[PDB]
Amino acid sequence: SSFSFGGFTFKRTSGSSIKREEEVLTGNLQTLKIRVHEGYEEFTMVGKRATAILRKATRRLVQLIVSGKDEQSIAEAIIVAMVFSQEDCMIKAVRGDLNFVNRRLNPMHQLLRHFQKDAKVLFQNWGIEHIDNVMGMVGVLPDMTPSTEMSMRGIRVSKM
Ligand SMILES: CC1([C@@H](CC(=O)O)Nc2nc(-c3c[nH]c4ncc(F)cc34)ncc2F)CCC1
Repeated sequence: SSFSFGGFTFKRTSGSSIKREEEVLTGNLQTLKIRVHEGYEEFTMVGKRATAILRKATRRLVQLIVSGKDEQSIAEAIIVAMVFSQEDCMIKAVRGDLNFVNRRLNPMHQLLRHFQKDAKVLFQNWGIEHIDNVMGMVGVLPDMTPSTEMSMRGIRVSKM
């Protein structure tokens, strides 16, 4: 049971979820109704220029291991994973002048379209964490600089 989202083919490799229609608040205090997936799941994300392993719980990204052609491809996959995770810090990153969702249309696609234009606020607001040894995997900073000390929460970059 494969599906498509933001240019990526997702395939659930483990777990399951049930859905619940829920109301969430953006950074502009706008209410959006989203279909929340409850449960722990593991996916493969296959795109034309990046691939990834995503592990998520209800509105929480546990870990994302990304591989890709370059910084832009990888960032593109990171944006989709973050939006897909349904995390509240991703929702709270929708803010400021003109940044309102036009509310039958799917709000997940609307959130994606919003962050694809500029993921600067999404990437800042996400948070950063210290990393462990794990080699062949590097941390990535909000501005896409690689680091061996720190990375955005749960985000790891693997070599192609
Ligand atoms: C078109 C999307 C989504 C719409 C929906 O919820 O039915 N479609 C699917 N999501 C998930 C699915 C499974 N687990 C999920 N966790 C979060 C999440 F946003 C979606 C899922 N599984 C299968 C889907 F077809 C919007 C993101 C892809």
